[PDB]
Formats: sequence, structure tokens, C-alpha cells
Amino acid sequence: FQYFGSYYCQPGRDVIVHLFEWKWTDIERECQWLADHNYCGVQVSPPNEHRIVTDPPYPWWQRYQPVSYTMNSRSGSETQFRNMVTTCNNLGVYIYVDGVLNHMTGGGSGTGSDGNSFDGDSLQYPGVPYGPNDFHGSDDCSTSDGEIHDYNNPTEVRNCRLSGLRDLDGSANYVRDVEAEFANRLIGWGVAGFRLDACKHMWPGDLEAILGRLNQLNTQWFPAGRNAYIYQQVIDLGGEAVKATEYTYLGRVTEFKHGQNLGNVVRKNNGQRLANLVNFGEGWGQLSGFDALVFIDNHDNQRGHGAGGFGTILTFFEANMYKIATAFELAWDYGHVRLMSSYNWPRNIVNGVDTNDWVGPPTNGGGDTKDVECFNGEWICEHRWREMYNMVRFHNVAIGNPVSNWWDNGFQAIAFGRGNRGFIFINNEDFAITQTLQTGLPGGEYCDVISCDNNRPPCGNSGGACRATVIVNGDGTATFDVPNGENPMIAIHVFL
Ligand SMILES: [Ca+2]
Ligand SMILES: [Cl-]
Repeated sequence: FQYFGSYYCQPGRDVIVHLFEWKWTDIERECQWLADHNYCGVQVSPPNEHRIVTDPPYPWWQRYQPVSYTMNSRSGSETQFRNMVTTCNNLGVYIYVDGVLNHMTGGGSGTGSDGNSFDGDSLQYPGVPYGPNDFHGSDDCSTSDGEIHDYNNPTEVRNCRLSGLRDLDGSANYVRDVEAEFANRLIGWGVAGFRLDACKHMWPGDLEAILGRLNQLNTQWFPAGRNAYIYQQVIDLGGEAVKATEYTYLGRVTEFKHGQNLGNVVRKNNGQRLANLVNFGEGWGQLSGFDALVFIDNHDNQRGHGAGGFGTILTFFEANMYKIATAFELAWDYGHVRLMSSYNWPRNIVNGVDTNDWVGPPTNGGGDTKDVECFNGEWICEHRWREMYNMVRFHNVAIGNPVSNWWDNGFQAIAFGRGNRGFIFINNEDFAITQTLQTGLPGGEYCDVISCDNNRPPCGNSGGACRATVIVNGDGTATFDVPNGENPMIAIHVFL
């Protein structure tokens, strides 16, 4: 068998970013910034021909309804996609395609983003081509409306329609061949891997058959004999018949418990305590780190589509807590870390549901997408926040070192190091703390990289609130004066 859960990064780089609904021209430009800040790669929105939905006007979710496997999408043309992949690969920042293989469109008919028609009522997709024989139907799904209802029934979850999305027959050799041709075309252009959408709704054996058809990566950039990187979106918070552990033999799996648990802890929901993170990871009932793709939020659950609705998951709308959770995730050693990168929208929670959760990316109309301008109130650019990218640098310097020198106060303050490379103190209490601890670091003067620009003096004050330098004594102990409130954490580390 082939295993696909191993990614490939340039030395010093590891973290990936979901540039949600970014155009190809903007990602191509961003790859220089990403390389300079030693990110490893970018998850891109579905790049194949997708539905154009005009009621409501051009929602983000139209891109999760494929119309064909041509490569003209809201983010740009096939030419712009290949320009992006070439430029990014040449910079050592790789591309992971959001691959939508479980389904085509919902009901109704229309014209996709590349001019091909679709008809969900007659199951006709002439741009592929698919017809009714290529879909699950009444022979495979016994629910009255043909949709999924009982998530304790794996056959229903995998053969019925997710919210009416016409469900492809992944057991058929024709569908397996067509979908592998799509993936291999993108690998041939230089794509490094795939975020596979809706994997809980597909049979592992069908995924195995598709992945077995894949070509290895393009040796213009990648080592000879290297499998594509595959991570699978499987939503598994327990209490269902489909499990994340069914998919880990194929590749990595999205661990949604990770963001649920860190969200509840940092929010202090129902008496949670930051000190409980002392054993965070697989010991919390999660996937092993080697099999997991981890993240604080993603494009679905920042819109309330995850467990709890709103109130557990942390997003850029809860920026201070979001930064605390992301800093912990980046400083810890658990999973392949993905950072969400978002756009603003008029989130309007009524009875626990966002009435405006459909709104697409910043647009001037007609279904276009604006050019990105970070921090303009429309593009959030979390990956460009100093607290984020400086903790990515911390994460990179710490690579290969275990967690060491753990301390906690029993409640909402913790601290720990990564070997002799970095140390972080997180004060989620409502009072200030002065505490001397073994940091494990060599004696010297360090800057707090949460508030400052650099890791050593001169610390750099581009954010205006760079804290006083931290002195690590000869014995490695440092005295941490850590305040409560905004950015209530100090992180120090050595040079690469
Ligand atoms: Ca299915
Ligand atoms: Cl995901």
C-alpha cells in the first residue's frame, strides 16, 4: 500500500495557511511574504469549475458544488492557477488543493464558473461527463428524501446525499478514473497535496482506490518517488458510527476535537482550566499527533457550523482569546498546524445561527473577488498578525525539541519550554503574576516576541507595546512579570 500522510517542506518551514477565497494572483504575490516568514504552504479554495449561485448572490459555499474538473474558478483562470503554483513552488511555498470528490451540485440547473451547464435534477454534468449511472440513488440510499439523517448508520452517511448534494458513486471505476485524472493533472502542474472535502461521506476503500491511481510529485520541485500529501476532512467529535481512525491509514485527518478542546479551555467554558493542558494531545482522546492536521478554526466552524454553534470555537472575532489558543497550538508539539486566514463578513447571530453565514469574499459585484489588502476591515490576514507569525518563528526554532520545564499555578496560568530553544508563559488569569522559573534557555537578554519584533535587543517596537527585555540568569531561571488582559503571554526564544 501507499501512505499519503507525510508532507514535504523546505528546511525551517512547517506551518500551512488556508488563504480562504483568495484569488490566484494574490496567493502568488503572498508566497514571497510567506517564504520570508517561513511558512511551508497554502491550502487553496476549490479551483475546479463550480456552481455560480446568484440567490443568494455569490456565496462562499458555491465553490463546494463542483460542475466539472476544468480549472476556471472564482479565484481565477487555469493560467493564473499555474502561474501561482510555479511561482510559489520556486519560492519553496507549496500548494494544497481543496479537493471536492464526494458530490457535484445540489438540485436545480445552471452554468458553472467555466461555462459548462449542470442539472442536479437529471444528474447531468456534461463537462465531466457524468450521468445518473455515476451517482448513488434509490438503490443505495433508503431515506425518504434521499438525504442523510442517521449518523449512526455508516451506509446512510456515505451513500445518501449530504444536504441534497448529489452523491457520486465512488465505487465505480469510471468515477475513480475521472477523479484521479483531475488530481493527477494538478499534481502534474506542481500541486503538492490535497485537503479532501467531506471524507466522512466517502468510503475509505473508495478513497484508497482513488489514491492508488495518483502519480508521484513533480520532480521539477519535489524529490523523486514522493507521494502527494493528503489530509482528509473527517468531522469526528465522537458519538457517531464514522470515525477518524478509519481514515488514518490513508493519510492525515483533520482533528476537530483539537479546536473544540482548546476553545473550551481558553474560554474557561464550564470550569475549564488552562492548567489541564499539561497533557494536551492524544491523551485527551484525540488522534496521535503524527496522523493529525490541527487548527483552532476553519472556514465552516468560524461560521457556527461546528459543535456548540458559537460559544466554543475561537475565531478572529474573539481575537485576544484566539491569539492565546493559537500561540499555545504553535508552541506545543502536536499535529501538523494549519492557520485559518479569513475575510470579514456581517456575522449576525440570531437564535444561535448566523443569518449571514452565506456571504462570500470581499467583492465589487458580479461574483468577482477584490484584490487582497490586509487589515483594511475586509481581509483579516491572521497569518500576518505579529503574534501569529512570531509564534510561527518560535514554532520553527523549537522544531524537534520536546516540551520541557512545564509549570502551572493549578488554574489559568501555564508555562513551558521546548528543549533549550524557546519558552512561553501564558497568563489567562485576571491578575498579574511575577514568577521565576527554569526556562531551559541559555543566559542572556531576550525580547518578548508576542509584543516585540525581534528575539534579541534591539527588540523593535513596531506594534507600540513591546515589553521590557526578559533576563535569563546564568542558571536558566528567568523572572517573568506577566500581566493580565491583552496579549497576556510572553514568549522568548533563541536564533535559528
Ligand atoms: Ca458519499
Ligand atoms: Cl478542514
